Amino acid sequence: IAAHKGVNQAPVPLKMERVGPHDVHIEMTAQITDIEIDKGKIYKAWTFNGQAPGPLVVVNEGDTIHFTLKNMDPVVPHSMDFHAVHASPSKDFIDVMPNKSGTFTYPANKPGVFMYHCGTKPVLQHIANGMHGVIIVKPKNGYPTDKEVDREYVLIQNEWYKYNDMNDFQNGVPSYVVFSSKALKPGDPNTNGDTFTLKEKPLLAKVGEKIRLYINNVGPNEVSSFHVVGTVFDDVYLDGNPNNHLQGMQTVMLPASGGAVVEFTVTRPGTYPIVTHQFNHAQKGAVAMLKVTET
Amino acid sequence: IAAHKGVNQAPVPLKMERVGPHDVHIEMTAQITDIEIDKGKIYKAWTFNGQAPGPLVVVNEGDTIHFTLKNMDPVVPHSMDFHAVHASPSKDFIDVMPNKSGTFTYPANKPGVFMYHCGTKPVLQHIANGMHGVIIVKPKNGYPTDKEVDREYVLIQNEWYKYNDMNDFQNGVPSYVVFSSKALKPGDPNTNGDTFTLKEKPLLAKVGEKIRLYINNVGPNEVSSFHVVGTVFDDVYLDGNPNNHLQGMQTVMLPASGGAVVEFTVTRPGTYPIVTHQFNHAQKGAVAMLKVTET
Amino acid sequence: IAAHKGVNQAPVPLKMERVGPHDVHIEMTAQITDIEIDKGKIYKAWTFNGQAPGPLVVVNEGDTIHFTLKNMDPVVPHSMDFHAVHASPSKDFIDVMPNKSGTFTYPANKPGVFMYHCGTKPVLQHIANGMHGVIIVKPKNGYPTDKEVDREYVLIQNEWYKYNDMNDFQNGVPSYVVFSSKALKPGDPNTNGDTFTLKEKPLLAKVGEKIRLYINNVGPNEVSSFHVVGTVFDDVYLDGNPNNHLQGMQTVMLPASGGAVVEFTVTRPGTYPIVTHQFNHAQKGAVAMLKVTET
Ligand SMILES: [Cu+2]
Ligand SMILES: [Cu+2]
Ligand SMILES: [Cu+2]
Ligand SMILES: [Cu+2]
Ligand SMILES: [Cu+2]
Ligand SMILES: [Cu+2]
Ligand SMILES: [Cu+2]
Ligand SMILES: [Cu+2]
Ligand SMILES: [Cu+2]
Ligand SMILES: [Cu+2]
Ligand SMILES: [Cu+2]
Ligand SMILES: [Cu+2]
Ligand SMILES: [Cu+2]
Ligand SMILES: [Cu+2]
Ligand SMILES: [Cu+2]
Ligand SMILES: [Cu+2]
Ligand SMILES: [Cu+2]
Ligand SMILES: [Cu+2]
Ligand SMILES: [Cu+2]
Ligand SMILES: [Cu+2]
Ligand SMILES: [Cu+2]
Ligand SMILES: [Cu+2]
Ligand SMILES: [Cu+2]
Ligand SMILES: [Cu+2]
Ligand SMILES: [Cu+2]
Ligand SMILES: [Cu+2]
Ligand SMILES: [Cu+2]
Repeated sequence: IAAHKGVNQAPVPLKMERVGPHDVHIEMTAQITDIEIDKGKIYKAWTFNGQAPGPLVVVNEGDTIHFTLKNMDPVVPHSMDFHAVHASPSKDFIDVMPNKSGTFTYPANKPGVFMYHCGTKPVLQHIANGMHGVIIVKPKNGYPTDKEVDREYVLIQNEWYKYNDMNDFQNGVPSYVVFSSKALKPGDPNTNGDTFTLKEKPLLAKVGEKIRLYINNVGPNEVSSFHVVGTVFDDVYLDGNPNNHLQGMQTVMLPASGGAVVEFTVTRPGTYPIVTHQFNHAQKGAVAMLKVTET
Repeated sequence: IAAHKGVNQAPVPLKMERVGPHDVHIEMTAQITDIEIDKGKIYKAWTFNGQAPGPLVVVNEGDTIHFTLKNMDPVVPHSMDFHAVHASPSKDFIDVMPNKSGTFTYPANKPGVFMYHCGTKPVLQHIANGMHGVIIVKPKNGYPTDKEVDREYVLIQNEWYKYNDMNDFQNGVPSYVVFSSKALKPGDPNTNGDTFTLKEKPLLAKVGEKIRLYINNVGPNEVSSFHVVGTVFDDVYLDGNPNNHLQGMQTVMLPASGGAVVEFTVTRPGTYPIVTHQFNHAQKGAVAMLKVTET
Repeated sequence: IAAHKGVNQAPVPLKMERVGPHDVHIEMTAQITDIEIDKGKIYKAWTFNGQAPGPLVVVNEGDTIHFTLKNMDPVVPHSMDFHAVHASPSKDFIDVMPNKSGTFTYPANKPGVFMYHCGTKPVLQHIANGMHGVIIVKPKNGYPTDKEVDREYVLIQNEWYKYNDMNDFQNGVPSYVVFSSKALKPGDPNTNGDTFTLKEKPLLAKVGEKIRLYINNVGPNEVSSFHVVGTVFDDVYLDGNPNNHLQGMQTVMLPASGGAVVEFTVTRPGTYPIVTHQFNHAQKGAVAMLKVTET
């Protein structure tokens, strides 16, 4: 895109604030940002806030979101679709023009680990170019296993294709499949979907801990066979809804846009790979590491 | 196929009648019918009754089906496999020759949303060319959420490939992925698997309604990540069996041949896309619309 | 691989023995063995024990496994990852050099139907070349439906690609997708993943029986839509964990590495195909048969 040549918009922090017991303001950008998706490979991503996947959003069950999108893209319209919410797509997930802002309000009444993404046609193009993310809605009554959890992280799986190539997006295999982590607490890593960062800078944990991962596979196109090497999931909640409770899974199948909360124990010191078990995708980037130490 | 050149057999209505408290007659055709699968694109489909997917069948749990296939195809044998039933495949899902009929009887003792299809080798060829459909078996005791449902429709996802091309069927990506709707009550739409009809003529509903969809992904080859934009599934029953109850799903993964009953609330007026969230497939046709109005 | 030219190591039996109430020794080989994967097609597989998938392992919930791998491969290192166990991957699933042995100990505390495989980088290469299998962990308290089961077998789904071709492994469609069966009791068949053996020599059962299948789809890359023609699954336990209980499924979606215990009744004499319902994969080999007789 001629108006994107040379564009590299610095990442802008997510802006959130609570404005009532059940009401939260969120402000995001749509912006054009170079991201190194594999060593030596820059993708001029279409993004929320200069991250791909975008920044993590966390709300409480029952919160109404008053969402603003500020479109920094000089030429392409963008929009926002939160899978968490009940909304009229043709009124509430509509386009914001270049250099404009739009505000939309809708309720998050369901707990879970939801995808968000740009909803502008062609949606495949906007997703594939980077405009995806996760919103977590915390359940009012928690999860039954909350008390057993020692540590938690968020992981997101995505694919990358040939740059802005719709033929490839629709017909081709992914060039890369990747994990990213988005921070829940200070100190947590916050990374973009790339083939290497979570190998070089593993997630951390201690021996004996029960680890919770909030996970979502945002696609655009593939399903995920999510697995932690050297463990078994003690408990899984599909889509992060507490009622959708499975036990003792080795591998959790996630549809495109599918989420889960998974929990597992790391019993020994060492480094534990985290994969999609579709190993063509793992080979093409989708392996993260978890480094478990006596500390 | 030389004997299919110029063949375009007019659609024939499904014939059903109840013949006892637990016994139902069904008569279908196998026939060769031109269907416009995308604008300007005619596929000379292999079909049940001149529809692809075929006509909807609905029975009650515990019904024995006395099924007749009348094969109108001038040269290819065809057969019928109902996933609802318990049957001997090598006696009961056998071939009917051109210009002949066959009658087979078997019981539907399980509730749910089942695929049916032609079972003639190579099965991939017969499925891919159009010979798939849905049979709904209504549970004797209903679903626990029946009383909350305001309106219902049936949707079916399928793919289309390069015409009668086995190499493509086995090795290629789909050319189109599509939704169709099949009528449960008078007035409901009844459409074929195409890229456009359910965009141009959305399904209808009113503001505030809880909508039930009976869905099946008949393939032949892909899995589906079924999602309604602007809502969350309140309740999902996998395969339509009442016991397989999930809550609060954003997206339901369906295997090839997989079914579900899903229920969701539309809270605001507007048009709500219905997709598979594998967006390469959505781009290639698999988006239907639901138009929600104050009436 | 130059050092694999002309290598065809005769299959070696799995060695197992119990050494305490909760402790079991297992000894396997890594070895290079020609397997006929389709008629006329030899694949010089990388294997455990000269089988691909490898030999079946069955332990009890709560058993600690003291596992030895004897690497017979003249030039490539190999390793073992059991999805059943809790282990440190970087200490316990490490490489064994050519012509060496390694011993690793870890506990199987979760019931189910778990994949095992070689864990040597690149893992895709080692899996794709044949180094996969199943370990069954029997639940201490059984399954609630145990008393209804008349007969049982183990099936495994895998793919085969172009020989040792990483480009194909990562980017190409499978050349074959296959089922194998691994023996639970004397007399049961024990076969390799090929396109034909379970067609020519169907699994056997009697009319009226309830059949349990322990199934795993080891991939490397595809998901499976597992279905038995002419029946419906009465009961399904995802990953073989008794708590993950579904009823009345027509088709069970399995992720890559995903397992299940499925149970179904065969009501009439005849031959019942067993498929993945992704029919491109079925066409490419993944159909087994079950022959049901009055005896
Ligand atoms: Cu309040
Ligand atoms: Cu506000
Ligand atoms: Cu956009
Ligand atoms: Cu979406
Ligand atoms: Cu792919
Ligand atoms: Cu702890
Ligand atoms: Cu593992
Ligand atoms: Cu574990
Ligand atoms: Cu539970
Ligand atoms: Cu009666
Ligand atoms: Cu009759
Ligand atoms: Cu046919
Ligand atoms: Cu079928
Ligand atoms: Cu495909
Ligand atoms: Cu209502
Ligand atoms: Cu949505
Ligand atoms: Cu909803
Ligand atoms: Cu329930
Ligand atoms: Cu004991
Ligand atoms: Cu020992
Ligand atoms: Cu190996
Ligand atoms: Cu594994
Ligand atoms: Cu494939
Ligand atoms: Cu019996
Ligand atoms: Cu069937
Ligand atoms: Cu059955
Ligand atoms: Cu149950």
